[PDB]
Amino acid sequence: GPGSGPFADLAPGAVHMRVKEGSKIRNLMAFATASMAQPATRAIVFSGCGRATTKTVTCAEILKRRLAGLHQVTRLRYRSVREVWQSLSLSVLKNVPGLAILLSKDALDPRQPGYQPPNPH
Amino acid sequence: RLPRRPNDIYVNMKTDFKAQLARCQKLLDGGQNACSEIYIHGLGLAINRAINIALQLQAGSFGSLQVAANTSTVELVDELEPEEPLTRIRNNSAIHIRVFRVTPK
Repeated sequence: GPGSGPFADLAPGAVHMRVKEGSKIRNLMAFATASMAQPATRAIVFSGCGRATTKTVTCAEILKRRLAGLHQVTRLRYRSVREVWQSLSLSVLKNVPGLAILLSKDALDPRQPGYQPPNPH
Repeated sequence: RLPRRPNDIYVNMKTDFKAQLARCQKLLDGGQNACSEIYIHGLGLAINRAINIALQLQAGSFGSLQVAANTSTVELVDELEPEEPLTRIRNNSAIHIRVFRVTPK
């Protein structure tokens, strides 16, 4: 509906987890680690914006500690937020910073923007 | 462990955005002593600000700046009571964004 996900160009078969303010890390990570424990899952994406941007990064960082050897790409972006105003109705849009992070078991092009190699155990 | 070049800026989330952008921009413009690149670091809740600074520098550059991000986890240490000693230890997510001059298109 909303198009293909982030990283459809690099890893279309990756599971995409949207991280929101309401999301619970230990629960979100439980699913992510279980997913990535399987051999059929080669990669995963975490994305979020605004009040969940920091949490999105934390989720990625936790998985890199639970599974060493993952290749990473981080992509920066903006996402819209609707504000209704009547102060000195009226729908007004503004951009909020965000990001999407790909983590994969398989090698990624190391020269592309946002690439980060696996950490040494 | 983290780098502390004149290139490396750990952005304060509390300051005015417009002025902060203008300081970063001045680093890239010079007076000369222009930086061909800077590194913008955001810790914890300052991650969105680092991103916003980088993307706005990119947008106002007429195709002459590009940005690229990496992430890490940073350990912050501080004392609560002197020495036996009681030390607070916090792990924070962080973003590290290279902002660099390129040849447009």
